[PDB]
Amino acid sequence: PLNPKPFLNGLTGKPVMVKLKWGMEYKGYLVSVDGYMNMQLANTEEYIDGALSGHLGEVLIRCNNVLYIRGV
Amino acid sequence: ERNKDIAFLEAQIYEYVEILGEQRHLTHENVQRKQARTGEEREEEEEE
Amino acid sequence: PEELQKREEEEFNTGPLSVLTQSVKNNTQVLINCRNNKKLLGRVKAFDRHCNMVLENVKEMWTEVPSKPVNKDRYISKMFLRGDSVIVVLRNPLI
Amino acid sequence: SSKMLQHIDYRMRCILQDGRIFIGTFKAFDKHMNLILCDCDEFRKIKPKNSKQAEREEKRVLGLVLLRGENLVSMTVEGPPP
Amino acid sequence: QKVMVQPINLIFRYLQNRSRIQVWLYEQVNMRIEGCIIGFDEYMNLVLDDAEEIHSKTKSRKQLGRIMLKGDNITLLQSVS
Amino acid sequence: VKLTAELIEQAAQYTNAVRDRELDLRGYKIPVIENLGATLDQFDAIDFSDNEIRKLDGFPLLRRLKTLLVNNNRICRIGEGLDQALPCLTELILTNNSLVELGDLDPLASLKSLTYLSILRNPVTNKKHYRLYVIYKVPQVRVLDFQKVKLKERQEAEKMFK
Amino acid sequence: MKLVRFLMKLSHETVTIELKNGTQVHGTITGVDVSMNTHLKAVKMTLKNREPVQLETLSIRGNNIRYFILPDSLPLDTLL
Amino acid sequence: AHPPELKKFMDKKLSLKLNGGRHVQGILRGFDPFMNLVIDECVEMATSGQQNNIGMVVIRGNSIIMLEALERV
Amino acid sequence: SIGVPIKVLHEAEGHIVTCETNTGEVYRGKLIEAEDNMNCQMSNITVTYRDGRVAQLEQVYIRGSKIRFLILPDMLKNAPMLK
RNA sequence: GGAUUUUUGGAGCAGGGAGAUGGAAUAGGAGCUUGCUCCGUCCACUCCACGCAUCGACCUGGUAUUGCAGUACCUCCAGGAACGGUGC
Repeated sequence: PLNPKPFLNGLTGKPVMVKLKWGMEYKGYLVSVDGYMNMQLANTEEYIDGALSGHLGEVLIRCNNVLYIRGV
Repeated sequence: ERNKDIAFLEAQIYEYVEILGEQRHLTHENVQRKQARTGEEREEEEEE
Repeated sequence: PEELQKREEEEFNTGPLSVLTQSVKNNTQVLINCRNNKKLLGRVKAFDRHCNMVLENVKEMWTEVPSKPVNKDRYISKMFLRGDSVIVVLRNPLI
Repeated sequence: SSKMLQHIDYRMRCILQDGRIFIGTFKAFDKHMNLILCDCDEFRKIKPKNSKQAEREEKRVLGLVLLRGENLVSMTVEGPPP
Repeated sequence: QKVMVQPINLIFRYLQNRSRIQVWLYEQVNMRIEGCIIGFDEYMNLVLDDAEEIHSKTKSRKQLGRIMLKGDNITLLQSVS
Repeated sequence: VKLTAELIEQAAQYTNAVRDRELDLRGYKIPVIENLGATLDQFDAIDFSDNEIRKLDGFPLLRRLKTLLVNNNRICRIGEGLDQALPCLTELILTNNSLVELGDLDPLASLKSLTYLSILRNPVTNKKHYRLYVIYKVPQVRVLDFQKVKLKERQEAEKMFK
Repeated sequence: MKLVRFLMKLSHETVTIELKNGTQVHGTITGVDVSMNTHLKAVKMTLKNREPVQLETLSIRGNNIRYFILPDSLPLDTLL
Repeated sequence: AHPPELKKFMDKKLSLKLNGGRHVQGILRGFDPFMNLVIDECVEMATSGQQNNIGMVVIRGNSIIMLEALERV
Repeated sequence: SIGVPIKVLHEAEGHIVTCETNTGEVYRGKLIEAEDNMNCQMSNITVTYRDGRVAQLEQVYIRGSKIRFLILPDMLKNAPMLK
């Protein structure tokens, strides 16, 4: 068993890839996830269509946009 | 032929701003007074 | 009450909305993606749990097809913004 | 204040999220902004699909309408209580 | 007088068997994300092990690994095995 | 008594039997129609039974209207500029009036969206080659005097007055 | 702190609310409540790709608004 | 937080209508206050005529539009 | 509490109502039971299926979050809740 | 009192291809008016793939029902398809 809040608490600091619901991808080190799962990522490259497209760096992603977040 | 209306306009904006030179000074003073305010002082002036 | 007010300030200092906290700390602009694809470059005056925002000096840029689509932008001076329309808040924007 | 109670029993036009228009006698509402509209008529905008076809508005008569509040965008008044 | 299979029981059965679960998506008929459920929580947010998107149009499967698919995207939880 | 907005604001405003928005103006002895734009385009059918309207004119721009009911009035002449103000009409109910000549029906060809007409109890019905002249004049009408048009009527409407 | 309380201390202020269905409603606020529903009067309402209609009053639901355009003559530090 | 009144539809063959036009049929086996359903003998039927038996599924409630009782309930 | 509209909806049960779902399908049938969250169960449903296909279903259960609106019977226009 | 049925939204965007086809009265740029040439915005017709299939409303002709009720809608056959939405 590994619930999403322990998974995200063990996921902090690691380079994670958040795919939004709308095709947007974000590769960055996960800094902080609250209980409402607003995610905060650092050194984030925004990847669209699997292609490195922008360097946004520090970023806050609101919760209701996240399709999934995975490790990479 | 082409830039006529803009050139006439550049003269009219000049002559009208000279005629309104007192009002232009009053706006500039009001902007400086509005800029320097606290929160409450700005809200009270916006009530007047 | 008061313990919730200390709790919310420490949570906004250490949690995900820290960057919004940072945007009200040293007064730097954030780049906010909206659900209608409008980017917002502007300082934040205040925020809350929902990421509702009160914003100053906002430049809203967006892309409009008439061909090639153009980057038509507008300057909204001061504004309020509902928080559910916010997609992505990035603290330091490049340009 | 309870502002929507001032707008009660008027002939009111209510705009739905998909673009519909509900003109009805606004009888009742609640916390979620559900509406009860008596004698309500819906209005759909119709896309023209041609260069020379006009854009028309198709009106359906409905009657007593319960409008769920998540559909509602904005309400305006059309007329006094009939 | 009837006893009910509440859905947390069946998602926990998916957890216990470690079965590979195909997850449909809300308002996304093309993509279905399948993976081994390690765990899940209250709002049906799931974590998945060796998850992969399956686009039904392209018929291609893109591997992801251990993801946290947020719960509001889920339409259906289907067991492939 | 002349018609104003006052008799509009007090009159019965409701949903009719055919489920449109209705304003009733029965029994007012109105001789001239004016100042109708205070209905604010919320109506599809307006009744005018028992009024002394000499001519159907004075009609302002109301877009949503689909029926005019001019039952039992004194229409001897007709207005001509009606289609510019009532663009989406479907029924015109001109029963029990004093239309006498064929050319008096001539302004009715200007309404493009017109579908139903009733000109009953009128002297213009009395003359020969009447209904074919209405069809040949106003082709868009599908129901004339509660009789559906037929292709033999279209053919003998096209044949005459060539 | 909640910013809906900031919005509720706005009355007879001429704002321009952009709704979620691409609508632009320019009018003066007569009332906002705790659920962000805004009641405006003297409304110039423009739907998406349509002509600006005008309404005497409007009552927008709270979730359907996307953002505001507040007046420039607003001291917000006193409003917070 | 009141549970739905699906005690009629329990252990009866349903015909769900999920969002995106998706259509599944099966015996309703359980539900929660969120109207997440548990479907036994669940057969997914796509826009193509062929129908995939997917067995035992959990449907999130916010994707359900409608459910038809294919039995009398 | 419970609002006046959901009280009107509860009054409408037992009568023939017409739901429109969020997908535009029109479900007209006898409202067997309604719920506080506008979950409606209807019998004798005649569904329109958004392209005109009127079929007849029996015993549907419509989720209330998908209901666009509910055309109630007009004979409830004199209900004392509407007053 | 932002985590599935109402209020902090899953919304945004674009209408298949071709043809020495046709038009921008007053509104494109460049070759620095006018005439000509080129290129990133529509409508009408024609061709391929009347974009496709579905049902509802609707028009012509023939045809059946003469029946006392509180209604999604109501006979059938054939042609045409101006309209609506569904899936590709």
